[PDB]
Order: sequence, then structure tokens, then C-alpha cells
Amino acid sequence: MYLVVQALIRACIIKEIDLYTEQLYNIIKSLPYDKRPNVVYSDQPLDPNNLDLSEPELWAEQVGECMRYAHNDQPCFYIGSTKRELRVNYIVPVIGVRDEIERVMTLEEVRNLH
Amino acid sequence: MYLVVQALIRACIIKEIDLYTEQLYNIIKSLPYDKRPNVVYSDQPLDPNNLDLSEPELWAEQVGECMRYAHNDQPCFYIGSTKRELRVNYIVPVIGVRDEIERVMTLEEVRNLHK
Amino acid sequence: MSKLEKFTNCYSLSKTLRFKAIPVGKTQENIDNKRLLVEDEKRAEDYKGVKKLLDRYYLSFINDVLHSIKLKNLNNYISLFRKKTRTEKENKELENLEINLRKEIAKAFKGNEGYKSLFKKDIIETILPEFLDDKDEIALVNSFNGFTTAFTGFFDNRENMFSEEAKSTSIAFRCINENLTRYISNMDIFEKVDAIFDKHEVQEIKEKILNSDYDVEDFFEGEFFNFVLTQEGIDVYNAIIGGFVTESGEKIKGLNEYINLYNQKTKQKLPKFKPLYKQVEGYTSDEEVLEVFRNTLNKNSEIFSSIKKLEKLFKNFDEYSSAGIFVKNGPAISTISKDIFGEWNVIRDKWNAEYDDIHLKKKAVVTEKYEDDRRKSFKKIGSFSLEQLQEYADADLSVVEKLKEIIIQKVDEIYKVYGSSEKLFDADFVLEKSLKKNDAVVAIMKDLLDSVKSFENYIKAFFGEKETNRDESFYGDFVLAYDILLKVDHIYDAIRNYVTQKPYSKDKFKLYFQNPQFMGGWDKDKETDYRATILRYGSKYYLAIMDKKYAKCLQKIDKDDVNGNYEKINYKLLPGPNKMLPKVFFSKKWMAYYNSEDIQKIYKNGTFKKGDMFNLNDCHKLIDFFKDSISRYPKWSNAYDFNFSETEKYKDIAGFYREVEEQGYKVSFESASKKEVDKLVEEGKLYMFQIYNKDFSDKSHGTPNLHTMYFKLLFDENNHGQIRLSGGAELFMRRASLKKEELVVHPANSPIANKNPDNPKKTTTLSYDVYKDKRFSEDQYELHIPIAINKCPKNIFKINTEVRVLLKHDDNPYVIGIDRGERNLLYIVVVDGKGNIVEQYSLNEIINNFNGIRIKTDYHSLLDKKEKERFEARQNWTSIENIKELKAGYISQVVHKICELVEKYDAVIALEDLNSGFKNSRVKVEKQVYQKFEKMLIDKLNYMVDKKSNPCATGGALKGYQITNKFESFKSMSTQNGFIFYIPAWLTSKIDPSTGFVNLLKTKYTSIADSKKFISSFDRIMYVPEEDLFEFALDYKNFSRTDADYIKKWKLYSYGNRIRIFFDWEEVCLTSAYKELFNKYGINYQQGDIRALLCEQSDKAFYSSFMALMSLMLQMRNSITGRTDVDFLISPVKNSDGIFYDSRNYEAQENAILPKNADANGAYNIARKVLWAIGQFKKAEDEKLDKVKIAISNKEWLEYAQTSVK
RNA sequence: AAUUUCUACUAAGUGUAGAUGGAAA
Ligand SMILES: [Mg+2]
Ligand SMILES: [Mg+2]
Repeated sequence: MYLVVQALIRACIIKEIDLYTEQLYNIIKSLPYDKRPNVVYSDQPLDPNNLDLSEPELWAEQVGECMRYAHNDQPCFYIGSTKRELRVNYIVPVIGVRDEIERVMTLEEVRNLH
Repeated sequence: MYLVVQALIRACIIKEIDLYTEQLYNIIKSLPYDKRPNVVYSDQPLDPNNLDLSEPELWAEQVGECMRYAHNDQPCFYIGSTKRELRVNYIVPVIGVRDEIERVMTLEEVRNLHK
Repeated sequence: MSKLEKFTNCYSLSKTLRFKAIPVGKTQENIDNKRLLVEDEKRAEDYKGVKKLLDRYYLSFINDVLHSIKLKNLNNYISLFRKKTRTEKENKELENLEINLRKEIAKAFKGNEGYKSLFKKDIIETILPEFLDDKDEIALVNSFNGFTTAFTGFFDNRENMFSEEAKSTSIAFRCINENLTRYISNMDIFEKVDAIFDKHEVQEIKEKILNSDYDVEDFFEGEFFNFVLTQEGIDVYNAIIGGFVTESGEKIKGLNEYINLYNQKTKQKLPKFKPLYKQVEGYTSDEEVLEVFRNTLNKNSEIFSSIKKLEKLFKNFDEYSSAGIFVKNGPAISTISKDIFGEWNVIRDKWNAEYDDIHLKKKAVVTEKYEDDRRKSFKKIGSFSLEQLQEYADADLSVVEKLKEIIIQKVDEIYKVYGSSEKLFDADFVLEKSLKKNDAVVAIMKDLLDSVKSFENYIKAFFGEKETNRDESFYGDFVLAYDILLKVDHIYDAIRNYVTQKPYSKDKFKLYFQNPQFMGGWDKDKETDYRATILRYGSKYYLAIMDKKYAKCLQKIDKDDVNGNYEKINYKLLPGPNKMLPKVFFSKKWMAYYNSEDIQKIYKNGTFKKGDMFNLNDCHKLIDFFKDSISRYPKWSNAYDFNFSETEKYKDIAGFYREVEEQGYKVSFESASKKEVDKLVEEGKLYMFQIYNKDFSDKSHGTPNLHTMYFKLLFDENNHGQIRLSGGAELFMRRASLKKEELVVHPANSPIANKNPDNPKKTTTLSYDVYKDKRFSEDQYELHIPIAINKCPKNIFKINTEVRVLLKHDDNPYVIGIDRGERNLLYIVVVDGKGNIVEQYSLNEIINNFNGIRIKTDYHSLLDKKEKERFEARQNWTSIENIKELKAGYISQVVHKICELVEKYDAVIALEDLNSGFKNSRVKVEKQVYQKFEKMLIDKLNYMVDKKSNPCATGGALKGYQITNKFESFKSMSTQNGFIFYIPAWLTSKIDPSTGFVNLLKTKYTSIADSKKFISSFDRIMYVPEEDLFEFALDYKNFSRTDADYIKKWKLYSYGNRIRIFFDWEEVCLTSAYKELFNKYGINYQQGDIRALLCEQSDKAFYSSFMALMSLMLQMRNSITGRTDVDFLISPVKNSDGIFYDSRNYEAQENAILPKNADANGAYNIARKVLWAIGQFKKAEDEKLDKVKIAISNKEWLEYAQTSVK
């Protein structure tokens, strides 16, 4: 009796995550290179409410250049510098600087980070 | 049952409207004022997909300042010039003049309105 | 010395600086804990209540005193009115009896039955408490004990009500001009039809119900007008006419209804009575405005009933007296001639032809002054009958029938609109948006109110102002309907002031701080009673208000050098010495000051004032009494440095008082220890507001405002007496008008776009937040300090005469000339004393100059954008107040560009004169905004001042020029004001400036007789082959109305091309067009003068098209309405050299010697007229200069414009 | 799109350029 309801949740949560990444692509594009936050880039849509930070897979680096895709309008991201050739489609900012993620930084604190 | 899904898909439509307005408000905030597209405004969400352009209660004017609310960050717009104080929350760019609205302008065109 | 340096220090001129007061330290918490706001917010919220109560008491007083009035002159006025005056110098005594009548009604008003304890402080203190029987209504008026000074303006306006100034806001004018008129009118209307109403149907009933004493005849009989002056009187009069209610649902029928039903005869048309007048919307909530709209315009309300009654009354336009319905002469005839006849100026022309056949002789041409007198006689005409308007037309075209058709058309328009608006009149309607943002709801209100109002404005013409026999059977019903229809004005002005009203609000109330005399002045001795001082620390000026109970809290404070010391501003000025010194020295203090009888007896006679030739010893005797008494009266000797002049300087008494007032201003600085006053703040004993505005804040670097400069100079050391602090400050509080759920903010570090397209830098990344109306979303105290610039003026003299004397004796006077335009909002050209153009440009681009860089804000492309914005807004009510608030924030940045030239050139200014001109409907700055410009350029030249100048130098903020008189009224803008010459603007733009040509013909087609007479009135029509031109040698003597010109012998050509309007547009070439026209009809145009050849063709297709090209030859004003880049004026007449004037040959020059556009020509020829006036000043003698006329009439002007260029 | 307040702004970053006579009816 749950034929498509799951396919409704999987679209609502993805649209919410896309709105989040579009609200974050600006707050990243307007910062000096040395004040970016620490991202948990995954190239799979990530949630900011929980994010399941206990998973040993989510990394922690400062974000690089945030580039607006040209085929569609997706806000892709680079990590570190352009010499890593790392390019991601989904990120989340955390105050877990090195590899231990204490907390996920909220939007008003990645704005205030300037 | 089947009348709860149709009380939840109308909450995917709204998370689509918000994403569309946030994509727009960052593509209107850059064009210089003499190139901002003609828009159809409303204080209730406007689906830019269908929009039933034939409805007679939606005009088409320019879009002035695109500001951003204080408490939340809902991107309010400003039809015409600011001093009219015609603040509307949801717009959708069309290609028609004042009332003979032709068709809904797609985001690629609003983006290529700056060149 | 320039012409200006003489004009300073002329007269006194008071302004009101404002500021924001920021509560400093712990004063905000103290004002909140002692509750000093909700008290003063409750007062100025219930003050409207005491206004209601005082109006109630005034009405009770008036109705209690008009039961004792007696108009004794009435028994003679009643007979003097119906004399058939036929004035013959006999109605002047009628006017005098009427004046004495309205006065003897205001004798008891002005003199007796109180009127003393009515407008003083007593009424709210002691009188009104008696006059009440409620406790609520007594609590209000008891709370205002001592705060009477919060009324004085109200009481001011309530003296207009008891006087007889012949104004709508008076009692006598109400009960004399609008009662006695209708009283005698209805009395005679009854005398006509007295024996119609038989006894047993109206009299037996109207006796028992109304009064049953002096029943029905006495109210019409005799002088019972001395009974219909109260409110019960006029109520019983309308009970005679309109009827009673008999306190139930009976509603017996009244006299007017009896005349109505007496249409049993079906040929009644009988004159119905008229009532008597009697003395004494929304804008709150959207639902209220919608309810008022529905209740005042739905198909049941009185306005729609009146529209129906007018539709009926004008459907029967045949069965009325076609010699008794009077259209009103004025603006309405201009349009009535377009509706009825078919042209814009048919009626005026028929009337001019008739007046010609009466007053003018059979002279071969009119005379300019004769035509002016004819225009004047027309303007004096009051009204027109429908009979006359029938005479001005031919046969087979009625005038009553055409008007009936037109009015029926307008009423069908109103009905169609009401049909397209039925959705809004349903009782079960609801809104999806707020009315201010809703437009499909405001568009309907506007489409309905514009229909009703443009019906009411086209009907009003049927009044004609006071006449001979009229059609009472028409005017009874007409006035009864129209006086109801007139309320659409109230509705349309109180719904537009709610759809336009901005989102915030500046609604404030006044803070008193538990004290009636708060801040009423700054005096040293009276601090403990006013409780307000102005401390100053560094470069920041603090207000300081003590409290209620610690008035002695700012005295025991010494300097003590603790590295913090507030300064403190003191030494009160001198109040009104001309009455003060006589009061301060003759207040019965002669007991133990002096011993002499000589001074006392000349005091008894009072022989020290005027009323005699003059004396050297008596005047200075009292002068020396005052002098040697102030120099020994210690209260003033120690305070002011009374350094009077010598004895031989005095020549009158006024000099002494002016000197005493000039010397009594010593704003001085005392010191005070900073920690003591700060602790006083913290103890809750001193409220220290800081005066502030964005030019005091430390992060501001540019030029300060003007008023900030005045407020800083109030306390300078080089400000001796020029700008002084006239007491009477105030402190208001403004609550926040924006919900904090409604601020919008350009977020921090988000690149913003720049609205100015002529700005190079096209973004902005500010590192903070830029809120919108941040100032309206917070409680803001504001402070109003009045100042009085040039209080004691030295150089007193009349200016209209001194400017003339200064112009006569000057050899090379420049003249600025300012005129509007079609492609330029305001064109300026400044011409020197000979006629040369020394500078000319447009004010469309205001170039703002700051920090050495200049950025040019356009103001024409901006107004063009707002017009394109208004074009597609569907409601045009807040989008046409934006343009009206732009065009009036543009003529405040033109005023600087004019007060820059007036100082750079010492010029006079030549402005258009708006009482006598008709600018052609496409000029940008319309008249209603120009009058606002000429009134904003006078209020600036009153005290012209340059912000960027040394504040002492002539021109700077302390010694600014005063080159114009104060602004009196919009109709007192004529023929002179200081440096501002008002010159009329006829024959100013369509007059070529190389020669002085002008086009005085009439080149429209009428027939073949007129056309042949025209082509025969020339002297030569010859094709010169060497120039490929068609020389038309004309002499202005043959044609008509050309008495204005001077040369009268012109050689027109066909040079250049023209731009036919066709709204299409077509560029035609004149020589080629003439060749084609002459070939199309086979006219050998190579036989020199082809005059006789031209008078051969006999069709209507030739002279209908030849006149067209002949008109295109005399145009000189070619426009396209599509490009500002191609507009030009060209002249068809060679000048003394041989070349034509082609304004396109000067657009490509840096500083030409002739007008470049066709708008620089307008202002150039507006400045030349003033050069001609200056010319006149160089003739008369300095005793006659006050009499030289300036209104340069067209003949003089054409002569001066055609002789100057040789 | 910040202001004693109005208009035009962003004008080199909590502001720039002009104007501004308030209270009252
Ligand atoms: Mg603004
Ligand atoms: Mg400034």
C-alpha cells in the first residue's frame, strides 16, 4: 500500500536538499578563499538535519572554487585547490575541522563566518 | 488513502516553487535594471510550469529590486519601481507586454538576457 | 562690487531646523520606568476627544445665543432685495445694509454673553467642567489643566467662525448669504403658488404636528427669519418643506412632495422650494474603505439615484425654457464648442465676429490693443444662454438636442462601467490581497469614480454663477440632484489618499515630560521652569532635560578639570525690546530708584512717539532715561555688553529698539564636570538626548547639510547676531510604523546592482546590511528647534526698486532665462547685456559633484522610465504620485543650478509667467509643477547661501544674499520679484532669432474664394532658378491680424526640408514638393511672378494641397516625437548676410552664438524680453523707475526682436 | 538602497549630492 509514497518522499527531500545547496552556493561564492568552511562533500544529496556524521566516509576539507555548471545550472564545487581536480555536486559545512565532525554548521553561521 | 497523497504532492509543488524562486532571485539580482525581464507576479505561489496563462488576474510588468526578507530569508521582489511599494513574494518571468501575455519565459532565456 | 554684494541683512526670516534625538546612556530605561510616554501618548490620543467636546460646547453656545438675536435691518432688507435693483448706483447702499446686518449679528458674538472665557485657558479649566453631565467626558477635560498651549491653533481656527470676513467658515456669512438668499427666494416661490395647497389637506395637518402655534403662515410671513437662525429653527423650516417623522413610521407628505404630486395637471413644471443650509471615507482599514465604497456608490445609495435623476432631467431637455438654462463661461466653453459644434474655437470666434460688428469699426485690420480688449470683454462675460448658443450655429443643428445626446452618452458610459463592476458591489465579496497591493480591485474603483467624476465635472458647467429670470422648473431639480452628486469628490479624494498612502507612517505625538512650559525657551534664569539646556562635548550637542522633581539638578556642578567637561549654552536673548523696555521700566517701580518731573510729565503726555514732525531733545531724553537706567539696573548691566553708539547717530526711536535687540544676544559657554552629569543621568535625575543627523556621525566625510551648518553656526564665535536661536523648541516621539516581520534587507556581501545607468561602477559589495526604511521600524524621538535668520536687519530698503536702480546704472547686465521644453525638462540660456549668448545648456542631466569627481544623474530618461511604468500599471494612482514626487525632487536640484549661475554671473532671472500662457500639452514639466518651481526658487533666493563657502564671506551661511521678497501667493507672480522677472511667453519659441521673423498668417484651407484671395495677397511668387527656391515676396499689410509685426515686408523662401506630422511622420522637401504639385496640374512656374497663373485652377483638390505646403513652409518647429537627436528649427527667411537660420548648423558647436535646439530658442527669447525691460530702465529717471512697465506687449516685442539683429 | 524629512542614489563603505518652516486646521 506504499507504491509511490516513497517516490514522493525521495523527491521532496531531494528538492529540499537542492534548495539548501542553492542557498549555500552563494554564501560560499562571497567569501575570501581563507574563510571557507569545512565540507563533507559526497556527490550524493546530503541532509543538514542529521547527516549521519558517524559514518567514517564523510571527509572534512575546506571548499575550493564553486562553479556554476553550463549544461544545466547545477552549482558544482571543487575541494582544496584546482590542483586536486576534485569536483563535487553536494556539500555540507561542518565545524569538524580535520576528520572528527563535532557538529554541522548552520546557515546563519556560514554567513557570519565572514 | 489516495486523498492524502494529493495532500502531499501539493507539498512537493511548494518545495519546487521555493527552489524556482531561489534560482530566479540569483539571476535577477545580477541583470542591470534596464534589462530585467517582464514578470507575472503574485503573493501566492505561482507554478512556472503550467500557470494557465489565460487567467485574467495576472498582469505583466518589469521587476525592480530583488531584496531579501529580514526574519526568514524569503526573497521578496519589487514590481515596477521601489517607491510603488508593490512587494510580491512569487514571480515568474513571461515574454508578454502588459496584459497580452504570450508565453512563460524559460530560465535559460532569463539567464541569456544578460549576455 | 557686483550687483549682489549690496543685498544682505535686508529682512527677518525664520526657519525650523529638525533633528533626531538619540537617548544617551541610561535615559531610555528611566523614561520607560517612570512612564513618561504612555501618559503623553494617552493625551495626544484623546486630544481629539476634547476637540469634539469643545465643538459641542461652541455649538451649544451658538444655539443658546441665537435665541436672543434681532436683525432690525431685516424689515428693510426684505424690501430692498425685491426692488428690481437695476443698480444705477443704488445697490451700494444694499451692500452696506447687508454688511451692517451681518455685523449686528456678530455684535453679541464678539462682545457679550461670554466670548471672553471661551478662547482663553479658562474654557478647558473651569467653563467646560460645568458644561457636562458625564464622568467620562469630565475626566478628559480635567486632565488638560495647564496644557492649554496645546490648543492655540485650534482656538485660532475657531475665531474664523465668529467673525464676518465674508468666508465659507463664518456664521454670519452662513446666515446671511446662504439663508436670506434662499429665504426670500422660497418666500416668493410661495407667493406665486400660495393658493394651490388647499386648507384641509396640508394646513390642518402641518398645524397639529409641528408647533400648533404661529402655525404655517408666520414662518413665511414677515421677519420670522429671526427664528430660523437656530438649529431647531431651520429644522422646523425644513419640517414645513420636507416634512416631519411624527416619531413613528408615518412620514406625512411635505410641501415639496405636494408640489411633486400636484403634477396631476401633467403640465405643472412648477418651481419647487429649497431648504436652508446649516453649519456643523476610510483611511483606517481595507474592509472599511471597501464598505464605504459600497455604501456610497451602490445602486441604492443617493449618488446613483442622483445620476438617474440627472439622466431623466436631461432626457426632457426639450420641455424646459431654452432661454433660462445657462452654461458657464470659462474653461467649459472650450470643450462645449468641441462637443456641440465640431471645432475647438467656434463659440469664441462667433462671439468675436459679433463683437467686431458691434464695437470695432470697419478698419482694414485689427489693432493689438483692440484685440486684447475684445478678449478681456469676453472673459468678463458671465454665462451663456442656450438661446445664444443656438444663435451661434447654423440651421438644421439644434443645441439643446446635441447637449441631450452628449449627456445621454456620458450616462450610458457610467452605466456600462457600473455593469463591468457588479462583482465588487455584491454584499458577499471578499479580498485575496490588501487593497494597497490589490489592483483588479482598485482599477475598478478608479474606473467607476473617474466615470462619475467626469460626469459631475461636465454637468457643473450648467450653472452660470445670480442672473436674470432663469428656469426654476429646471434649476430646482438640477440643484437638488447636483448637490448630492457632489459628494463623489469627498469619496474620490479619500479613497485615493488611502490607495496612495505609503506603508509606513509619520504619525507622532508631543512629549511634555509632566510639564506645561517644557522647552518653551532657553533662558539662564528660567532653567528651573523650562528645564531644557543644550550641553556640548567635543563636536556633539546634547539636549538635557532635568525631571519633574529635581529642577535644581544642574547647578551645583563646577569645572574642576577632570579631563571631561560638558560645555553649556546660556545667556538668554532679549524678548521684544520695543515693548519690553517700556514694560520692564514702567511697571510701577519708580518708588526708590530715582528722585525728576520733566521726564514724568513728558511720560504723561507720551510725547516720545510719533504724531509730530520730529524733535532732537525730547526723543533722546527718553532714550537717555532708558540708557542711564539699564546701565544701572543690574539684571541687565552685567549680562549684556551694552556698547551703544554715540549720541549723534540716533534719528528716530526705532533705531534705539533695533540696537537694544541687536545687542541682547550673548549665547555663552559655561563648563560642567562630566562625571557629575553622567551620574545625574545614571541616578535618574537627567535625561540626556543627543542631537543627531547623519552629518554628525563620525563615519561621514562629505559636505554637511544646510541645516546642519545652521545648527553648528548657532554656537560659533563668528556668528554675532545673524543666525540666532529663537526660543520655542519641541520634542516629538514617533512610534515604529513597520512590523519587524516586514523589513527587507540587501544582505551582507551580496553584490547589488546600481540603478544609475550613467554610473561607471555597476555593482556594490557592502560589508554590512542595508535595510529598507530602517528609520521607520524603530521608536524615534525628533527635535524641532526654530531659528530666526537675520533677526535685526540693517540694510532695510525696498528690493523691487533697488534692483531696478542697480540695473539702470549697470553697463553689462547678464540675464538668465529659463524655459521648459519638449525634449528638455528645463532649458537654460544666459545672455549678456547686448544679446550675445554666453552659455546655454539643458538641466536634464544634473551633474552631482563630490570629492573632485562628477557623476551625471539624468532626470529625463528617469522620468521617461517612470512614464513607461505608469503606462502599464492598471491603476495609475500610486504610479502617478511617484512622478509627481519625482518632478518635485527634480526642481530642488535645479534650484541649486540656478543659485549657482545667479552667483557666477550676478544675473537676474527671467521665468515664464504662468497666468497668461498655454503650453502645448506635450511639454514635460506641466504647469502645476512649474508653479511649485517658481515658489521653490523664491523661497531659496530669500536667503541664498552656498554650502561650500567660508561661513563669514558674503554668500556664505551667515551673510547670504536676500534677492527676493517673501512668497505671498501664486497670483502675485507677475512683472517683478527681486531678481526674478516674470515675463510673458507669447511669440517666444516660434520666432527665428537670426532676423525676428514670426508666422502671423492663417494657412488652413477653407474654400476656393479664400484661397484665391490668399494667393492674390502676396506680392511675388517666383522661381529663382539660380537658387532653386520659390521666393514668396509678401507684405504683412494685406493680411489680417498682422498688426503686431514691424518690418512688414518679408521675402519667404523654400529653403530646407520640413517634418510633416500627418500620429505618423514624413520628411518632405519643399522645393521638390512644389515642383511636383505644379507639374501635377501643368503650371509653367518659370514665368517670374506666377500669381495670376496660380489663380486659374478651379478644383478643390489643388488649394486643399497648396495650403498644406504653404503651411509647411511657415513651421520652424519640426519635431519627430521619436528621437531627441533630430529636432530642429529652421527659418524660411534670409538674414542680413544671406544665409538661413538652420538650428542643425549649431548643434555641432561647443558655444554657438544663436540657439541650438528649438528649446534654447524658447529660453533665449524669454531672456531677451527681460533685456528689453532693462532697456526701458535705462530711459526713466530714478524717481520714476518704480513705474516703468515690464509687461512687454507683442508689438513692442516684435519691434525689439527685429531691430536688434540689423 | 541606509536619511531630521523629501528626491536621485551607493558616491569608495553604517554613507554621497542638492533641498528642506515646523506646529497646528
Ligand atoms: Mg528612495
Ligand atoms: Mg551630504
